[PDB]
Amino acid sequence: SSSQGLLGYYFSDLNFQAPMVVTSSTTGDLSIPSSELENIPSENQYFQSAIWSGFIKVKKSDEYTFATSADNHVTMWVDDQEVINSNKIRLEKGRLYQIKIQYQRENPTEKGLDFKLYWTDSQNKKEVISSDNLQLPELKQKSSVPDRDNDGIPDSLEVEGYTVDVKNKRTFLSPWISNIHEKKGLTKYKSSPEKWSTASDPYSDFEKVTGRIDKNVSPEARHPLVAAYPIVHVDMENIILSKNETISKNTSTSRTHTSEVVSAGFSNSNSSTVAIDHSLSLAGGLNTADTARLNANIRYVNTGTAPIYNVLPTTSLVLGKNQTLATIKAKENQLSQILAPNNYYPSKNLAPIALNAQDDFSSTPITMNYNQFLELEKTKQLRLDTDQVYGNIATYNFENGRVRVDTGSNWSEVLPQIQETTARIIFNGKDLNLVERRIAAVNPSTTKPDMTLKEALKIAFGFNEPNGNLQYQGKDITEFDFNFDQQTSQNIKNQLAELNATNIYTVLDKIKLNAKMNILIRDKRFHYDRNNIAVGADESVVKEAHREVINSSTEGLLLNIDKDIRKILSGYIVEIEDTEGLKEVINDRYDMLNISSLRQDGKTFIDFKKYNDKLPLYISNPNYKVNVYAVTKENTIINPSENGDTSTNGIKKILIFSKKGYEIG
Ligand SMILES: [Ca+2]
Ligand SMILES: [Ca+2]
Repeated sequence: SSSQGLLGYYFSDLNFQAPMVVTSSTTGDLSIPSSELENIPSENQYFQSAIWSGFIKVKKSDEYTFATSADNHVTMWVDDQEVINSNKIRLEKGRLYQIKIQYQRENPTEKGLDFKLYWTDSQNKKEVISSDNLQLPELKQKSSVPDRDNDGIPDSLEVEGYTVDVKNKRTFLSPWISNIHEKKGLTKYKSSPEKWSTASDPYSDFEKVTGRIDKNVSPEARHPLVAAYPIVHVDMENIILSKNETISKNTSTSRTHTSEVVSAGFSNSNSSTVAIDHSLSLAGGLNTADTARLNANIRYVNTGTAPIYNVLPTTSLVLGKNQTLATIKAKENQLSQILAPNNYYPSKNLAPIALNAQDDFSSTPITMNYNQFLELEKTKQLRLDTDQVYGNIATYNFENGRVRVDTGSNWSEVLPQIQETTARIIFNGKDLNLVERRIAAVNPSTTKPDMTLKEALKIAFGFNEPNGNLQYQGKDITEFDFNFDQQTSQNIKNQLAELNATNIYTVLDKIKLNAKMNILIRDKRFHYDRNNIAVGADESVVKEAHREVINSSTEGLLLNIDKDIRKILSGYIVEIEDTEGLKEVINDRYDMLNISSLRQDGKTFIDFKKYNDKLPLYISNPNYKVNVYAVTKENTIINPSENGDTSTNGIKKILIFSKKGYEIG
């Protein structure tokens, strides 16, 4: 508990107008050595005034006399009862007494401040007040030292710009100073002087930048304009079907975002889609009055910016458009760990959660009638709808200076405000998964910081401009498309008009965000479905992606393929073409295309043996060709056609390799 003591404001001017340093002292020693004033301009290092605030707490009732290093330039009050300008004052045990210390000094010939706070009890024991008796003011939001929102940062600094510099034992909040601060690698902040939390979340602007916050809040959300909140969906890893009173397959799940009509949506609901493996795992009985049972392994996923402690959200497992087959619930207050941002529950190094645990004989079975099982087979897809019922928030406590789960703070009270006051940006550049972030933005309809689209991209997703050109990890911003909801689209379209700009990438630094916008940014190389899941890529892109052939034989192809490309590929078709042009498909079945696998070295191996009776391809003549085709997710057939055809005939495939027997060797 290091944020113990009084909160001090140090001004360079004589009448509390130019805040230079805002920081806390641990004990009665309120001194700031010039040694730690490096980032402050030489002249402003001469503090002409200062104000301290907090509370005093005594373990045993008694009468005290307060004094300071310079009683002549000070005015202190205890409970608004003026003590210095100095008589004894009684303080009962178990009571917090508010302190306010004022200090003015016109003639600083010295830099920094040497100023201590003392007190003497009834016996004549005089000593600098200990950390044990001091505590910061309750800088929490108010019911319905210029600090309109009570977060602790002066209104002027929030509006003008400020930064924080961690000294050896303290963190100094200071106004932004370009020449000094920029080249020191410090971040310039600007927050609303009217909002305790500028992004409307449970942590204040001061708590965020000063580090008086949950260790699990994402680094980017420690910025007062970036919202810190959980975002959870369920990830099904595998499933097993059985006849009620066996089909065991791997599943791929993707968090989703539904577009309307082409145009991103307004939904702030969680949901994921599961695709069950359609390929043979082994090889290969139900009637109209049987029932099948479903079990599966799952993990909760937090892709947001704040953790969860005592309530996992509820989820509906859905078949088709709206046939709920189960309601998945976790036990409130019985979590075995927290669900951290950019993390899982349970953690990936631990076993996943079974819907019906081997343990639990009393778990509700997930049942399907005969028609349902047919529907599931027909689609081989499931949906997981999850509510936004998170629990209590681990908040910072000024009394003890520790972060703890607060039973009085609840996410449900927070989410609506965050959603109404910020701009949403969903970006998939990291690994093609949809990642959502919310940035504080003004309701067009004079307090909040203006926010440009470029800056949002920088503080929320970590984009940068090494030469003034915005990029996300070496990838130019033009490699990503911008999609908006209808309203936002017209808004942006209008902004362009006033700028006489016809292109967005050209004026990103000048497009301003407003609260309630919905912006979707996706990698341009891929095909997306209505859920915004990457389901394909142009033939040209795919062909190009298979150019790096490290090896080829009658046994298989070894290649280097982009991780994002491999994600949109469902399978490969192997074929031998004779000198006549006639073909022979080796793995001639819609469920036998699962011949690719990633190696430890990250190289892809396409296995010719798998579906060739574990024997290497037999190329009767070296003038014969081996063609290998790639099938993408969106073109994947998962059942026999409607007659009964199970061949690869009719499958939209992309030629990605073709060489003669002698070229392959
Ligand atoms: Ca403030
Ligand atoms: Ca504020």
